[PDB]
Amino acid sequence: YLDRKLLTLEDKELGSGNFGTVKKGYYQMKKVVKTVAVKILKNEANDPALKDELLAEANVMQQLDNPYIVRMIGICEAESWMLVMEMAELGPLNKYLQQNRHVKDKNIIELVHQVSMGMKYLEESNFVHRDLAARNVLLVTQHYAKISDFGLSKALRADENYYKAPVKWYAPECINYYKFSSKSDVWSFGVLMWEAFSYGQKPYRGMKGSEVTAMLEKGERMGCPAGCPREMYDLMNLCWTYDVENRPGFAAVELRLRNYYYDV
Amino acid sequence: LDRKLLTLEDKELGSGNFGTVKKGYYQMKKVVKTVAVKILKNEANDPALKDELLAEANVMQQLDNPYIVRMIGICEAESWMLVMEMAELGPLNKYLQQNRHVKDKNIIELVHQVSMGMKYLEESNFVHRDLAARNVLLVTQHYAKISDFGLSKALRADENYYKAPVKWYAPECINYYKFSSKSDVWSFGVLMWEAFSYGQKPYRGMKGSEVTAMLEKGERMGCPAGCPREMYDLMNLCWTYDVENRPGFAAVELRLRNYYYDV
Ligand SMILES: Cc1nn(-c2ccnc(Nc3ccc4c(c3)c(C(=O)C3CC3)cn4C)n2)cc1CN1C[C@H](O)CO1
Ligand SMILES: Cc1nn(-c2ccnc(Nc3ccc4c(c3)c(C(=O)C3CC3)cn4C)n2)cc1CN1C[C@H](O)CO1
Repeated sequence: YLDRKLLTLEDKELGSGNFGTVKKGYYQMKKVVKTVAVKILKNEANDPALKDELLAEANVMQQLDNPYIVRMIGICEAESWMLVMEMAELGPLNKYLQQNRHVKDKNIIELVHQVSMGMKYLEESNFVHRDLAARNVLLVTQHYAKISDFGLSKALRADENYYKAPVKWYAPECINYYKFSSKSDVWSFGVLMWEAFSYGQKPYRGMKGSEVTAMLEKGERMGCPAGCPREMYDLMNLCWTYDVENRPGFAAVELRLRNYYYDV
Repeated sequence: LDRKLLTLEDKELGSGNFGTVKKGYYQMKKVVKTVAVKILKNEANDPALKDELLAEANVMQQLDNPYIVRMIGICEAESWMLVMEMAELGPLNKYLQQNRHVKDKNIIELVHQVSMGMKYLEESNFVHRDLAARNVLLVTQHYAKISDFGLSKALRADENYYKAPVKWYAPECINYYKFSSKSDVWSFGVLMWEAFSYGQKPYRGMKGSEVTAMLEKGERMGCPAGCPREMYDLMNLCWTYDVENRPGFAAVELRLRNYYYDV
């Protein structure tokens, strides 16, 4: 638990969500101060669902150590509950690409490849993310991506490869059977890839959840983004494999991205 | 079709005498559509395989029914390819082999859908000539479709049979090379037997000549374990020796609909 006295928050929020606010801050550490991004729960965290989510979020991040995952500094209880993370200065991947249409496809391949390495680590750690979307990828630089937002994440039971409980990111077995696996994160990764090469457009634009579900059950898939490398669109369709057992894991996905970046 | 708009997955879904079946993705008007692609072996050097694929496609282009696999098109590239709408779960026999939990009511539903596809083919005056469980494809566990029209024939206006897989063939096919919708009904009975046997092969361990003599003696395959009695009775009606006395698919479809409604 962090000392609210060692934390300075900037008044102007970086943004907001259903949960409350994200603020920039500075946290005094040993000798230097470190720039932090602070997730702050709305209305003094009166909502127990928000309090539960933040505590589970922190519990998961405390266990993870990987260069492509956002590091948690700690949690602070004062005026509201706050989650203190190492600042990734450029912010969410989708908003950044929306405002930077000049980013090259080779650049995008690099960033989604780093996501796949973060997710390979999570997969080998037997955690499922369950909210893998472009909005939950944070940019340290234009060439350094990190995964954040573990509010929905779960550590898997040692005897099963799925957890049994954002529909546009969810695989069929999540919608049909409430079963979340690393393979279901791979499906979401495909949508995240589609968002990245669409410079941050929303997937399945203008469709209701039930309409997305029927489209996928018919065997249809989102089309290829303008200017998207063909091999990357082929990889998205492999991520959108209907059958869980046939869909690739993150080991295979990471290797495919590594090989294709080498080719570019 | 434009080979540039088709992506094929390396790992085949399976193979046969003709070559391979691969999963693919075809760019449509706006979305991409998941396809199953029949690919001829050895750059389609075999003329019999090339002729079978073009006949297959000529038949499929004419058919429009929810219980028949839809053809997207043909692609002439590294080999000749037949591009179809993907039926995700694959052939009926292999599925039931790996899913013994499937319930009899469920199997009744699946063979009834085949009988509706075949009633459409019958009223269309096409003979399938290869109606077996392996040629039924599952879209879901509750939605079956007929495929594999490589042997199918459009009937002449003046006759109800074509004159040219023995274990699926009616006596008049073996004895007289005569193929009618009634001979498809005989095959459907074998297909029903396969389905309620969870994908076991019919006449296990017998040569074709031995199958033929068995049927000419009036013997038939026995009832599969746990098969509903009315369904085994319907199989025996499908195996009516006399082609004129054997039911058509109108009557067969009706029997299956009325028996399904009884549960
Ligand atoms: C759990 C979490 N960690 N985390 C984070 C971690 C490390 N560094 C940064 N840096 C940073 C820099 C500039 C930023 C933003 C963030 C930002 C927002 O976050 C807006 C969306 C609320 C808007 N701008 C301009 N952020 C943000 C969240 C929560 N969010 C993420 C999802 O998009 C929705 O809830
Ligand atoms: C003409 C034709 N159409 N067609 C088709 C059409 C639409 N959708 C699908 N989906 C699908 C999904 C999973 C599948 C398979 C197929 C599969 C095979 O086909 C194996 C048998 C070769 C193995 N797996 C796992 N297939 C398949 C064939 C040819 N075959 C069928 C007969 O069994 C013998 O030749």
